[PDB]
Amino acid sequence: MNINPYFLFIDVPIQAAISTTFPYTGVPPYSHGTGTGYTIDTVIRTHEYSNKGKQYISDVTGCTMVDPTNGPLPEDNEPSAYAQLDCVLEALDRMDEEHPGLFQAASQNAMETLMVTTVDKLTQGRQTFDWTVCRNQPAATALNTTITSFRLNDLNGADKGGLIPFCQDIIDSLDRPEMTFFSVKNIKKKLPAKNRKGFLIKRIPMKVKDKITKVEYIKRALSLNTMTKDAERGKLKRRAIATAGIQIRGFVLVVENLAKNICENLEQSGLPVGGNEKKAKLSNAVAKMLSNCPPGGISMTVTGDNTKWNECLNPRIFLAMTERITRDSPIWFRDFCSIAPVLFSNKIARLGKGFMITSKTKRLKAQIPCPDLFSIPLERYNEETRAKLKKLKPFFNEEGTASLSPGMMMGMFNMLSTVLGVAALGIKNIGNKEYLWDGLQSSDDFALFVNAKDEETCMEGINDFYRTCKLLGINMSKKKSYCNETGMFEFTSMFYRDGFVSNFAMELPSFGVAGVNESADMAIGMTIIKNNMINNGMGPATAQTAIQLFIADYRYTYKCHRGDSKVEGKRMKIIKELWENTKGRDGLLVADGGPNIYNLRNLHIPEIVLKYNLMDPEYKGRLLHPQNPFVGHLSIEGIKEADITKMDYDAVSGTHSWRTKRNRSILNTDQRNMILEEQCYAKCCNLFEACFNSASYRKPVGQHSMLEAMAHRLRMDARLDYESGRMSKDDFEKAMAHLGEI
Amino acid sequence: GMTLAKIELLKQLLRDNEAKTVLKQTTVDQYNIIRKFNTSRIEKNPSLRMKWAMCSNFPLALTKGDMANRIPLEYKGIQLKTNAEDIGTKGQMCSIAAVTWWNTYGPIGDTEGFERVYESFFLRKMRLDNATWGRITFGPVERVRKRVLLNPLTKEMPPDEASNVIMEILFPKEAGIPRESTWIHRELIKEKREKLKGTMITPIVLAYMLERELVARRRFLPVAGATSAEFIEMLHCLQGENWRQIYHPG
Amino acid sequence: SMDTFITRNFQTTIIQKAKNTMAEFSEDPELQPAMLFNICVHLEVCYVISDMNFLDEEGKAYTANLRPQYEVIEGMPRTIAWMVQRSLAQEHGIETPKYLADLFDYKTKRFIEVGITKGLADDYFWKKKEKLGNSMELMIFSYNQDYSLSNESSLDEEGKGRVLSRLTELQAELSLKNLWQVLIGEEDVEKGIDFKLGQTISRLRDISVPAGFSNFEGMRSYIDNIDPKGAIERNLARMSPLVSVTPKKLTWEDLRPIGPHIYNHELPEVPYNAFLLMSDELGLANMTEGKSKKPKTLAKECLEKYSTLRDQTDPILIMKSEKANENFLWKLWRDCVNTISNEEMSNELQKTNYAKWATGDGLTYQKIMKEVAIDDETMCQEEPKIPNKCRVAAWVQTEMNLLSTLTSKRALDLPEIGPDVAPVEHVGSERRKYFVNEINYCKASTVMMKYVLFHTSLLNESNASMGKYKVIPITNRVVNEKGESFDMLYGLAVKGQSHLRGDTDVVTVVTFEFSSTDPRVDSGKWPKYTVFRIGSLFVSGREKSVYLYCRVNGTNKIQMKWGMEARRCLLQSMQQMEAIVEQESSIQGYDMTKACFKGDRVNSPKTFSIGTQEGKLVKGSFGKALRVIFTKCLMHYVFGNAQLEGFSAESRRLLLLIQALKDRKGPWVFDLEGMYSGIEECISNNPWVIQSAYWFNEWLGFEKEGSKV
RNA sequence: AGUAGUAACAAGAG
RNA sequence: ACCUCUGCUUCUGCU
Repeated sequence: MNINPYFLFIDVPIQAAISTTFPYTGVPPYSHGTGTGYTIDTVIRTHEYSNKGKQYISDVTGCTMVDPTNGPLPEDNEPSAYAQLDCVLEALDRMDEEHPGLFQAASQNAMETLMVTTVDKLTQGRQTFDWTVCRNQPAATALNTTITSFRLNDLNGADKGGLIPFCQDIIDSLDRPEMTFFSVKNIKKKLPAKNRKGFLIKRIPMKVKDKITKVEYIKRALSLNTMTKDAERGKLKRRAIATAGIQIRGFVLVVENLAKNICENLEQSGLPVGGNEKKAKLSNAVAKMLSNCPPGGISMTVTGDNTKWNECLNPRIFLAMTERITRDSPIWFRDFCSIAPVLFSNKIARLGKGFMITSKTKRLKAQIPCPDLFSIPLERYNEETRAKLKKLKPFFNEEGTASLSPGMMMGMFNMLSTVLGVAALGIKNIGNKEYLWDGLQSSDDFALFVNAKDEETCMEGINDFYRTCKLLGINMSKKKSYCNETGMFEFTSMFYRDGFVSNFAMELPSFGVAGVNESADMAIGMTIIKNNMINNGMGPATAQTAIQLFIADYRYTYKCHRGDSKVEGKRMKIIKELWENTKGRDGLLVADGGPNIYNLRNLHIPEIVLKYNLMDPEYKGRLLHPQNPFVGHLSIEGIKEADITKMDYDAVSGTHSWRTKRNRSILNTDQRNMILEEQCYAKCCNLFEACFNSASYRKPVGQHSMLEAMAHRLRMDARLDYESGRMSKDDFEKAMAHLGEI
Repeated sequence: GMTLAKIELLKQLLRDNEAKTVLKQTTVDQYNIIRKFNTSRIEKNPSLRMKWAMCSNFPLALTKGDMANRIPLEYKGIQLKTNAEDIGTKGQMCSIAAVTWWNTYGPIGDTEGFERVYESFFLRKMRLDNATWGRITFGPVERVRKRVLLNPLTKEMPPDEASNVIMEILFPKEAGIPRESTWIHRELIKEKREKLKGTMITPIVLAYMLERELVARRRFLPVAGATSAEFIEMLHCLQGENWRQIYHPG
Repeated sequence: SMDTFITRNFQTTIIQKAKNTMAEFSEDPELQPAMLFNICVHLEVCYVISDMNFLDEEGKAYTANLRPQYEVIEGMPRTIAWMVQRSLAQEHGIETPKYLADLFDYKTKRFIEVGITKGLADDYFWKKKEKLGNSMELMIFSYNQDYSLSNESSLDEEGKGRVLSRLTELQAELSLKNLWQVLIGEEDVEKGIDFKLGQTISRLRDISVPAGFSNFEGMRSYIDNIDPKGAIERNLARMSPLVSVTPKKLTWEDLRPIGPHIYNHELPEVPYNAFLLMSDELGLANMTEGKSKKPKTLAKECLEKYSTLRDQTDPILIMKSEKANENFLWKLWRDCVNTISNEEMSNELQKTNYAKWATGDGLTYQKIMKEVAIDDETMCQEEPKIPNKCRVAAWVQTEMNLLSTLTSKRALDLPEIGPDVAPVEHVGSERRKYFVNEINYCKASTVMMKYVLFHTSLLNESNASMGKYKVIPITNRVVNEKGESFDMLYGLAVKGQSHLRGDTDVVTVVTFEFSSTDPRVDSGKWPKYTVFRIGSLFVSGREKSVYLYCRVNGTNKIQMKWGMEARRCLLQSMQQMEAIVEQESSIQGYDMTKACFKGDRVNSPKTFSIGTQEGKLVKGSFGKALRVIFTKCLMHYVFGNAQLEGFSAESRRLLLLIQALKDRKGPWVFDLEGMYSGIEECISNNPWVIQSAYWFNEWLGFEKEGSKV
């Protein structure tokens, strides 16, 4: 007797057991080594889908430019970028007519948001390409290096506070004949030694004033860094992703904000809406698209997938979209929205680490960077790479980058591209044929609903949709798309079978220990269980079991097994003592070797609150010591919020609410000085917060100096301290004497 | 008063020309920028990193201060902390055992007003503790995905209005130009000022808790029957697609 | 030319503050000299009232100490001004004015608003009374010596004099230079947002236009003016018919078997590649009180019990992996046994020649500089190794069969939860007595815990002992049906050097595992292993040989991490089956857990199609189905990689198409061979993918036959 | 060797 | 070889 797990599908329909088709207890795929091979593929493919268009040379950058828009229509079913402007405009006009006032309202709101948006908004953009150092950096550090560097070139818009004047400086910086900036330089130093020679040649990193030409800067400002995407599920082979620089970030926020305002009011968009709100919106839409089916007709649904989605979408079309959408807006805002598409139309792709060459006999290896990619006969590259590099040449720049006018980078204009997708869905019909289409859109993913008299006419409508999308530069995957009679379909990994079904496996990795800290992770753990009970059909038995699994993972992860256990370890030694010393052991937290108190009915209550009145007074005094050294300086987001790949959690602040040490690899790199740079900023900010206690909670505002604010606050504090009898004349005189020098 | 200490520190800082130019060139707006300047890097795989980190000797960073110094270097052969300092906190790095030592033999702090600070969480527990449970039945349930209030509130406000109220409670001198809200919620403000008077808990923590009981969390959930927040907070136990659990809150 | 006047008559401090104030109201000093003047005058008058006056230590006004009589609120940034105003109001126990004051008198304890008017002071006085009521004292001045103060105004006569003198002095100087008309004559300009494009960005935009446009100005007007109606219909009329979605109605006969090459006997059968043994495992059992202990001590006590196996120094080589060194591997095994058996606490292994070989010491290539590498003709970019193509192996089916089977042992370490109160909780606890028990007793569960606990300790050793070779026992704690606990020793493992920076960095792990399985019975399964015959055991009545499976293996931080989280295999399987119990419970109006598992007075035990026996469907229990899914989820971890990810994702399309056929929903397809191409390229050397492809085809066959009936 | 799989690790930096 | 630092800290150039 041989077991076959697929036989389960004989008894249970596949949607009803779809969770068992997701292997999410398995390791997700990671990349090793360089991503240059994948990035070069993207460059080749992107140009392959557009090379029947117009080729020219940019007189700004000298790069090789390819323009497929208004190019020759395709005569095959290969991926096409040859979008026709008039067809895009007609699609948008239809959307405008279908949604009166929406375009101007979206523009209005996006504009007024921009007007109140401050520069610090750009600190939450995650990893960012830093043009000063030509490396990826945190958003905040990249923003800071740009502002300080701009000051060296008579650019001080950032001081005004708003995002607009900072963006003004960004585009004006492109006119500067030279850009001066700070960057670390590795300077060789010959130091007097003690051995025979009496000298040793070290390499010291120290900040230096550097400068580059106007053209060199423009290229950097137009550049995007690239790398391989890791931990992406459900794919055999790896792919490249890009990271934008700081110059374009501000402009992209506004365009996506604009697109978001539109998407929120489109019945077809599965974006930005998410979770249960998405489920509700989509099932309502399916009901209507099914109810409208002519009596005695046939309704079909295409489970859709778009191929080479980003590679075929064109910046020039997105420029046309902003222009059309912002029709009734003031010129300054129309110009503002045009910048991001323009910068993308002239984007340059950095090609990554390059390739590694080796000698198996000598057991040697070396990294050949992208500038020196052709500093070597192509015979010495392998077969696939050799062919790539040949096709790369016409777009290759000697500094080791590649021109890339057409295409988008993976997921940059998500909202705006969704609007384009919906624009296609909004056509509904062609030539008054006896069918109507409609559907759902979410970036590359779509679902097409088609009502007709018979199914052959449905397929004609699908063919017309397929052909219409070609005119917008949208390419439907014929390999991964399928179609069937309305009633069941898939969309963004949500499975519908006369109603959306649960897919418990999708969320399964989130049940694990999150890795924020002991306190947060307990709250997060129980909350995940609680939410999955509500949303993803996790019954009470599985939920209770999930509590058990988590505590097990929790105890082994944080080495905090029960005090009555005999497991050994550094922490466990003290946990056992705590067990012996404590009377109210049921009041001990799990992290302190205490018993798990959690069940279904109390998942939503913080652990410390559940156990508070069971605690030994001396224990709770230690655990909740307000000046404990483990918590440190908090932010209201550091107490409440955590990421998942954001959810908020309820936890009491205590000694378990600690923070991990800073990664110390930087100690050995040429980025040493950022430590001193950080610690300097920190001192100033810490003292500022001493003067202004609300700084941590509400953002300080002001174009005046930090010093001026602190000085005036301390002068007033002192003055009123003296008159209220909190300060003696001796103190007040010294206080005013000190402030006098300042 | 801490005023004179602050002034002496400020004068100290201005001896260092690096810190001086920072305080001069950095606008109050730009405090929000340099606050977030650091060598750290958003962890893309925290669950992995934590399991890895918990196997190292000194994965935690302490706040530099006297309380940190009360933790001994070692305890019965266990290295609780190291002399090497963290790049971020500039304080000593320590083991997870250090946390356990503190909770076992550390200084006993003051928890006066704790229950008033976390009053919101204790009211959850009280609603559960005083609740009675009816029967559980099995049968089909029609759930509708509605926006519902997840947590019961002290007094619901828009985020802006709530922020202003919290400024009047915790940071009146920095609250800026007065609002209509200050007048409307004057009794709420007065009451919270009294309740939060003695606490030594950090104001930012107090702000977070005030925010939980003023700012509503209204999210879409599949619900059937009562949609009041005292039910929604227990929703995971009240119903599924195929069952009902009668619940009378306290 | 007032800007010249302002510079000569007012101090620098005053002018700066006035300009800053205008900036806060977003207004240009250079385009509004009149406003700049009025703000300068107003600010100075505030300072004129203040400059001279002070307070002594008894709170009495005098004229010249560091405590002035007046606080000058005007002239400083809003946030500072409000800080000052509220600090004063709160400190002196008075209400905070809703508008921003110009002065505060420390002696009067009153806020003051200051006014400057060209007309009547009385008019301006009562225009302020409307708005401030009487929250502040008023001090209105004019240029021709007129003025209006509130009844309790703090202004002394001498100060009033300086203010009016200074104002008239200014009035004279202005009219003397014909600048008074500039102040009177209206000055007002509309404030638009300022965003303008320089040369470079304008040029970049010009070359960002579609073909058919000369410049951006052309595109903008075009988009603004023209009606594109009919454009889509026109382009579709001239677009080639070769551009089509090529729809094809799907039929059962269109669905051929996937990956036909897995049946090709010209290929090698897929070998065993997992990190540890599974169904072939053998744990040396040693009864205990049931509580935890040092892993070295456990292994030492198990090996003391089975001392004949422990002391075996003369084994029999049975099978040898191609590139393995059986002498080094055996020496390493002896080193492990001797190290764990000794009295020392340390489990560190000496970096011997045989341990250096087994753990891959010094095998990483040397990094040389690119200049040297470029000039070296012999250094090339390696061709990438591709996963081999394998055929079905019988052992994968065997593993699935045995792991799905019940045993007498339980290995799960599930901790406590608070006692039940709500009926829902009681229901959950009663359900678990069926679900968790069913899984806890099956073979797969015990194998899972072996992986989980081993990866747990291996991860720790890898970080804590990076530079040390270390022997790590492979263990479990097991409980029989009588409740007696046993420590299980499946073997010993050697951790090599583990300076794991990158998450994909590899630590070599050499495994030595016990087994009753003779590798010669199914040699195709064991090409990676070097197996010794080391002894015997009386399992029941007769002997079974005990082998030692030796293998150089490896893992990384990621694989170790997900290993520690493999317990979640419980949830994925349990959620699926509990859902069915809840659906069944809904129909009949009571908890159907017992009825599904064991059957009822009114209900037959729930059965599932579980597998085949010489061609025919075989039914199985609800519990069996649970164990099969659980095992399936465990195999996802054990054999998880990109091949499994791709296979599962792409084949899921065919699954949903097959469902459409079964539902008679008339599915259509656009490129079927393309869809198959996506699936079949994921079928290489992953044992579970290959076996799933086989199972897929078998299942597909039965669905085809069932479609007819 | 081995891990692994379109390119890496099998220590790196001073 | 010896000592020091590092275990997600990014490498275009300085080289």
